[PDB]
Amino acid sequence: GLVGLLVPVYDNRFFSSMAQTFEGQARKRGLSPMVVSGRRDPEEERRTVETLIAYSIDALFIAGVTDPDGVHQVCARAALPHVNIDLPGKFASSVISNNRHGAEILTAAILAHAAKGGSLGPDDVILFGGHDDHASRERIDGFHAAKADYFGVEGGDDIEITGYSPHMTEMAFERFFGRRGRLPRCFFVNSSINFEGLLRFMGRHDGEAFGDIVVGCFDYDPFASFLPFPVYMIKPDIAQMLEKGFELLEENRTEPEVTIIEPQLIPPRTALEGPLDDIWDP
Amino acid sequence: GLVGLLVPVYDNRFFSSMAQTFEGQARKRGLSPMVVSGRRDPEEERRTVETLIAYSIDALFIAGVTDPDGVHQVCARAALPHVNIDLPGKFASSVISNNRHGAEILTAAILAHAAKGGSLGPDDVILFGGHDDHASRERIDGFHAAKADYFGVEGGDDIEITGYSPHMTEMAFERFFGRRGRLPRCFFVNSSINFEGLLRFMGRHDGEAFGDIVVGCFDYDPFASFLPFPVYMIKPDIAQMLEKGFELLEENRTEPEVTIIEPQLIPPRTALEGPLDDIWDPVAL
Ligand SMILES: OC[C@@]1(O)OC[C@@H](O)[C@@H](O)[C@H]1O
Ligand SMILES: OC[C@@]1(O)OC[C@@H](O)[C@@H](O)[C@H]1O
Repeated sequence: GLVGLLVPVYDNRFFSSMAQTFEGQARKRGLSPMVVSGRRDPEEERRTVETLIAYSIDALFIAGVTDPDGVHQVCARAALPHVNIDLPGKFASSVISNNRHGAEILTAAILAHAAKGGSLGPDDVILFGGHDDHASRERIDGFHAAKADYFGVEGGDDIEITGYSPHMTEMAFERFFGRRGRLPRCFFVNSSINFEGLLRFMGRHDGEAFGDIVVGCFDYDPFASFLPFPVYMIKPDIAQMLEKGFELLEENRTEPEVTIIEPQLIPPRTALEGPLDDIWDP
Repeated sequence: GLVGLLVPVYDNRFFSSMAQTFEGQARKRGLSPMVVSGRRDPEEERRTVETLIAYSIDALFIAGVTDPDGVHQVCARAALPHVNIDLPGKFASSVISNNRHGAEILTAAILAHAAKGGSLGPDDVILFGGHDDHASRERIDGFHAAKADYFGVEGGDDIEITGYSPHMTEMAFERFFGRRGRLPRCFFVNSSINFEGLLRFMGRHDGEAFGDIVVGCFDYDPFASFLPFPVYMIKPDIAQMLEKGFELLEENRTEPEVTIIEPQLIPPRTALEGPLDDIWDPVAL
């Protein structure tokens, strides 16, 4: 009963939390859980799945792959049950978080917090992110939706196109800080990995107070929650996503179904109880 | 060429970065890397490897397991190449960090930083953590060595014994906050997993002043580095540990050898490059 979870990286705070949740859920099913990395490379993702098929894994969870179709064909040729997690696929059923709604409540929350510091203008509210993923594009849509309702206007240049990688995000923060002289008063970071780019930027500018900023991040991390600026985070319901990923694998419907799970807004300085219960007891 | 890394949990920041480093090195070796968790339970650790053996895994990295010897006996029956990482085992080769020395330099750094705010007394310097773990005992020893050298005295009553668990650590900070009315000016947190307990404690006491603190944590995380209070972190050279872990897998020498890798002290507000390079550049399909 070997079941595999395919993730882009182990180092990611969201995917690392998913792997912990996945292992426990698989353990309760009596399955044996293994995690493999696709390294966000379609060829690597295909080779990794082929290796898992060669080693006779029973089921695969496909989480955050850049190419869902190529992975599906490999699983289909091997007749290996697979469900998409987090990022949708057309051929197989997908369980994903409600990125648009999560971004909307996140943007509304950081807008309300920043406004307590002083009235805002649309040029004050910026998103660092990208169009490469359905989740990322959905996040910009929720972000624009909350801004449009708040300001009553839309269509400003509020998107700083940054790559999921922190280095491109760091350069964006460096570039923005260069013309404006400050960080935006209210800004949205697309991912926890993007958030690392902000820290790289901040480390380069020791001696800057960065006191006027309010930040909203997709993905949750207790350490990021307690950062010296107020940080609002969206925590996806990974457990429900995996629970639906399971049971969807049991079920034989050929028709692909996309199931959307509502995320939860996390206020600043919140340290939540984690998936590891009594694992770290002596 | 399936090569496995066995970790206690996926969620831990040290083990998650280790899995990232392990994935890259294994890929360069032309191996196929996969990670499994032992949940710090000896029976599940052994049962997990037994299953990997049944599926004919080629090599295994044993990282932070509660029962290194029992895992070794399981590997030995299958003649499966294995090296212990981070936590030593007597029967198989181990690559471990220099926990005692890293703890010593960590304590010296936070002592120096805390002292710059005001003279210290030995009761101001506390450690939250400690475990039957070899790393934990070595860390407590390095902590005591640095305190004794600084103060010129020892036998202070400065170790708050907690499991790795955040909840027990949170209770430890809570009890300390009850007696003192504040957090200690200088304290050492054994693990990044313990560190969550400190955040849980702070979250429980919103609007309450904890006092001015300097914190040293073993293990490194960029977010934890940038916490509003100064956090000094020890970063183990995970890349070297795994490189030494490989090739130790290649060698057929029966004799167990423990290789000690020096960790690096990280000052507050430091963001590293990490083990992920180019992975997050856009694919555009
Ligand atoms: O940090 C995790 C992340 O960047 O991964 C890629 C996206 O699918 C989404 O899960 C996002 O949260
Ligand atoms: O979180 C990692 C850690 O705290 O766990 C206990 C030890 O294995 C040691 O590696 C230490 O780094």
